[PDB]
Amino acid sequence: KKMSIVLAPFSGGQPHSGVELGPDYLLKQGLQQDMEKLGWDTRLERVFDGKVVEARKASDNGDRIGRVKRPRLTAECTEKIYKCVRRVAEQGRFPLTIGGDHSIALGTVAGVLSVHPDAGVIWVDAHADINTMSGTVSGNLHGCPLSILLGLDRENIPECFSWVPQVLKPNKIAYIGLRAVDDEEKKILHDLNIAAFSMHHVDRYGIDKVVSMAIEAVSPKGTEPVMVSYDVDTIDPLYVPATGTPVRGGLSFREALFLCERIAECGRLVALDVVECNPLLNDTISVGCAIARCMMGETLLYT
Amino acid sequence: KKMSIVLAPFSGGQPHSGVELGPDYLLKQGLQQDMEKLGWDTRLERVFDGKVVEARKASDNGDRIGRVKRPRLTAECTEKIYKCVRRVAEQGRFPLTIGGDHSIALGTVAGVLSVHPDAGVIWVDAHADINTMSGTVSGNLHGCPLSILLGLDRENIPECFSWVPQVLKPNKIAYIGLRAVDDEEKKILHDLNIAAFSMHHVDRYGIDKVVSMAIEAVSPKGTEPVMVSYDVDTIDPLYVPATGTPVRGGLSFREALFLCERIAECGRLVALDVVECNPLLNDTISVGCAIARCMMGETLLYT
Amino acid sequence: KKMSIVLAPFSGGQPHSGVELGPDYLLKQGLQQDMEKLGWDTRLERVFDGKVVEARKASDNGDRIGRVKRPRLTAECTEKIYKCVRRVAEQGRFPLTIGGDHSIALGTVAGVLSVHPDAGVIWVDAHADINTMSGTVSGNLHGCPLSILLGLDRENIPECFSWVPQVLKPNKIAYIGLRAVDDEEKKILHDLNIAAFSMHHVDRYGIDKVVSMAIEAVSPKGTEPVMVSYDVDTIDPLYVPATGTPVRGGLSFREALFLCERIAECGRLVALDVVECNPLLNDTISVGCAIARCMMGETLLYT
Ligand SMILES: N[C@@](CCCC[B-](O)(O)O)(C(=O)O)C1CCN(Cc2ccc(Cl)c(Cl)c2)CC1
Ligand SMILES: N[C@@](CCCC[B-](O)(O)O)(C(=O)O)C1CCN(Cc2ccc(Cl)c(Cl)c2)CC1
Ligand SMILES: N[C@@](CCCC[B-](O)(O)O)(C(=O)O)C1CCN(Cc2ccc(Cl)c(Cl)c2)CC1
Ligand SMILES: [Mn+2]
Ligand SMILES: [Mn+2]
Ligand SMILES: [Mn+2]
Ligand SMILES: [Mn+2]
Ligand SMILES: [Mn+2]
Ligand SMILES: [Mn+2]
Repeated sequence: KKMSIVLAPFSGGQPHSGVELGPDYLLKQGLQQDMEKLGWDTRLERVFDGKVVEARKASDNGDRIGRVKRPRLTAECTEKIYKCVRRVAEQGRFPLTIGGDHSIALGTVAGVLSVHPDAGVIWVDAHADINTMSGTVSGNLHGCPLSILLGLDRENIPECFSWVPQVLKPNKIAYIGLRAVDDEEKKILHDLNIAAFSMHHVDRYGIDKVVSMAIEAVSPKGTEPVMVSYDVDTIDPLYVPATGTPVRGGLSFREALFLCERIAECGRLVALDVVECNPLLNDTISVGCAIARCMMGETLLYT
Repeated sequence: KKMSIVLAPFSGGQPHSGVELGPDYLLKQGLQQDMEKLGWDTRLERVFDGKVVEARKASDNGDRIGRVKRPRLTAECTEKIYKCVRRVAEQGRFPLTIGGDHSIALGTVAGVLSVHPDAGVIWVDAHADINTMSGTVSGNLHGCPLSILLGLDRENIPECFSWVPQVLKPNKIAYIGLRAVDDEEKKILHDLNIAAFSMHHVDRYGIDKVVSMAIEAVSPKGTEPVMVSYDVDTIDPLYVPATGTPVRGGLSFREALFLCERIAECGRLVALDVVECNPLLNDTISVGCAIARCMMGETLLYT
Repeated sequence: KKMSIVLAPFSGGQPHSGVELGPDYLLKQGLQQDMEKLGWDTRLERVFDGKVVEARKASDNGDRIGRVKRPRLTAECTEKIYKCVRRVAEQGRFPLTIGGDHSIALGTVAGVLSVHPDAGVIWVDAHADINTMSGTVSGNLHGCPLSILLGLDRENIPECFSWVPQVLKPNKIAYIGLRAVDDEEKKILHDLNIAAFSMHHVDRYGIDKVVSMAIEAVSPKGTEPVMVSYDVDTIDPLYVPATGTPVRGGLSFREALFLCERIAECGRLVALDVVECNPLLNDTISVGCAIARCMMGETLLYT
């Protein structure tokens, strides 16, 4: 029962600074102490210095390819995260990665699935994060990691991302909480038959049924390891106001944590990302910590 | 696939001014552009000038019969709306009427059912809007349109409302979202066996079951056209603060739009009212637009 | 159909003053008038003077046994409440007790079950209120009444509580709404197999199923009288901000009142506490009144 808390203070996936402060804020909130109380032997893993990285992010406007912003810096930092997370998983430790914007998932998902090839990925997000290189409008790479992970628009992915192993398949990723999906993304999810449970489905079936369906969708044998990549903007701005891309109307605070409890309950969680905490906009950070505690086993009654 | 956006800037059904600004605010928010994007060939229909009408509303205190306020002005303006909506439906266009207080529904429901006799009416509201002429306490006619439409308290309805066709029957109207029903209204709903799904039923069965039951209640053959008259005060003041008669605790923003999606889904929507937007109290107007988009086919994933 | 509104202005169960103002605030809000409208012949019962009691509470810091605060004052005041509530029930009247912090339930539960031995108790609360004398950390007795009622940690309950009849058994108490349960309390609920429906269960099954399961848990014959002790902090601080121990994320305003309607519906409610209203922190007091009205029969539609 060992855990590595992977610190990924990266902001180059989106315009706003402050999200790179995520990891330190979560840790100051007592994240590591929380995990130890739940019985986890923890250690911290520093992938890079957030301030040095932020310096290059803020300065280097020339880091563009087409509409895509910072593909070089992002490719470098996410390869670092990949190597770290992969080693953690090979060591037999649980990789709990704290972001940082969601572009870091390019490294975390690649890292985990390289060790666990049949791992399912549950993407908890208001967004699909699957815009292609030529398809993206904002050019913000935190809205693109799944397209790169899936190898979509192959001929337009820059050489600096050549390091990304092709280990994720469309039938191994399930969305929960979608409500701001771009037109291009809509077509992609449809064409690729990706399991997508939007807010419509949560409203229609309830969060318990949705989580069950999401788990089943990425675990046919019912035995597969499961990874969750958790964007805090899935949770309605009423609870998560300090996040870069707030969307209504999202998960309640209750649904957001219940989701974690159902996942913890299934006992097959192998890795977790908690991303897009931007402290410069207590609630957002305490929600991040709460997600961690519930995911890693904290319950309301005796266990 | 043609639509007429019927502008009904009327405020004479209730004391507060500002609700007559509804139509222009929704249009400035981009309502017409939204409908065109969804594939609708649209055009605007101006029934009357809201400023001229508001002038007579604010001045003419003598327009009273008993406790009922502005029965003459209301009867005149709603007859205009009736003739417009009826012609739109006869032209084979979808009447999307923007209010304006809910007294305009006297014209919209009469207009639609005169063309579609077997159309069901789903009344989304915190209130029953079915107080009679002699029964009303406030005397505000936006809380009375269904009594007139149903022909209740026949001997006490003023001659100026003689134009109203008797086309609505009690078994063709279903409420969703009730939580502030007057004692007299309670008795009426009971005595007439009107399908009424209060917040209790939403809490008990969930919004999906409630919407299903409401649709079934007004469509026995499962083939009948369906009209929705949507009062924005059904939605909890937390989401719709700028409305004349706010009531707790109502539909969530999510339930309010999910309702629209289920209706759009059934494919039998023939007309829609969006009423009681009072901008003088972004959320309320954007909610009004959102209701329209979801009702007319906008989905979270690919369609 | 007779009711006694038992006024229990007690604050000695917790540090904060103001909760003793509960009863008067609820009454000024029109609590008694509300009950009369619902058909109840009401009368007020003053157990003690809240100002005189508050005077001794604020002054007497020496009233401690170990970590437990004010065991003497609490034992005295709750014995008074016990004798009052017991007499009310023997008179054949409905005891509706307004607090006051939740330590008053030591008197109300004892009073009711002494007259109705097979009565079930539904404890609506964010907390378990079952910390023992030696187990409590805060030493606040409003978090301890159920341990005393159940006779737990027998050898450490002060002599001043010797008056408490042992009438409550573990299989006759059901929780609804738990989300802040101490580690010691968790073990107790588990060891004693007490029916506990946390926010997890509300999230998982919905409030209707939870209330049904709670009623069944304390009423095997399906005939037993039912008592509800309602802590207003069960309701999310968004609706109940003026309460001493606010916890997220709790019941919605809708769930909180729906709960009351289901209970009223079963027709076996024999007594009700409404506690922990602390006006010095309109919403909180109006919620208290609303709980009362819904519990005692108020419905959204005709009845
Ligand atoms: N996809 C985005 C954001 C990417 C989010 C990255 B994440 O915060 O890590 O999930 C990107 O920058 O690529 C934008 C693109 C433009 N849309 C516009 C929009 C607004 C409202 C609605 Cl309902 C819809 Cl369907 C679309 C918002 C997300
Ligand atoms: N019916 C009303 C409002 C009519 C609303 C028109 B609508 O905004 O278009 O739906 C009218 O003016 O005729 C009043 C009458 C007095 N009641 C008092 C009341 C307050 C709280 C509760 Cl829980 C209940 Cl049951 C009743 C409010 C609505
Ligand atoms: N049990 C309490 C409060 C008793 C409430 C009395 B009531 O307001 O009448 O229900 C007492 O003073 O005895 C405290 C003890 C310390 N816990 C700490 C805590 C905080 C958050 C969580 Cl999630 C958990 Cl599990 C525990 C809070 C309640
Ligand atoms: Mn994301
Ligand atoms: Mn997102
Ligand atoms: Mn209305
Ligand atoms: Mn209304
Ligand atoms: Mn309590
Ligand atoms: Mn409590």
